[PDB]
Amino acid sequence: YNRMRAEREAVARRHRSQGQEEAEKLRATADYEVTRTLAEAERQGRIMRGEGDAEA
Amino acid sequence: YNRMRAEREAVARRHRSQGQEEAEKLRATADYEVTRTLAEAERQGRIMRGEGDAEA
Amino acid sequence: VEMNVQYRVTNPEKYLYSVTSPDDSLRQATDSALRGVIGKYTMDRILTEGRTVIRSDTQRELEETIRPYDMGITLLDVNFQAARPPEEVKAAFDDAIAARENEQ
Amino acid sequence: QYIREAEAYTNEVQPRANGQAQRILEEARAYKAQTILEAQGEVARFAKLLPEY
Repeated sequence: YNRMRAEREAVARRHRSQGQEEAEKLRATADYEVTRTLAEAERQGRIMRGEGDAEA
Repeated sequence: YNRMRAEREAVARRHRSQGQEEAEKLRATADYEVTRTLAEAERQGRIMRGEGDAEA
Repeated sequence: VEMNVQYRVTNPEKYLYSVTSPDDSLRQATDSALRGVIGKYTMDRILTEGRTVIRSDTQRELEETIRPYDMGITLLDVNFQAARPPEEVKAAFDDAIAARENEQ
Repeated sequence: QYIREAEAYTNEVQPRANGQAQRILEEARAYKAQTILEAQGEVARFAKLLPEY
């Protein structure tokens, strides 16, 4: 009895493993996109500040 | 049951965030205008303080 | 999903000397017809168009299925007294539906 | 369920980043107007004091 139970419990665990794996794989790329979006605006702001300094 | 619940709460919080986005978007213009008008006022004040100092 | 039926007897002798205990046959075949209609359509569609698309089909299927039994009754119609498709366990789309107004 | 939750997290984390980006850009724009108006004020104030000297 215990043998059979352990076997199919292991099956269930491996399924849940692939699930969680794909979960973090997507979560990482989300944060990548966030950081790129912030960096672009940082560049733009630096440009504008430089223009103001030149005029002054 | 729980699967349904998860999908449904996900849609709800999606609408939450979608509104809050342009909600926060719109405040930047107001802050820009208030800063600009205060800067103009400061310019005029400096000009006429200079008048006073020169005559003194 | 829930519904309701109205029925009428034309030929009494078929109502007597045929399949016995009429309300048993009526109700206990209507359930099967209701399953037959409700099956094929998706959850959202059942939520939205519960009063047009499904009811005529349940009419046709129930009228068809009562035919071979050769009992004597003629259907008035079927109506939609109430609709409560979200299950009672988690009827908490009130948040999901109040979300749009809270967003606006 | 895990897959759906994960794929939902993207659209609930990214628009906030867009909002922050617009806030940053607007503040950057405001800085320029402030500094140029202040510079004009300072130059005009000094130009009148010099002939008093």
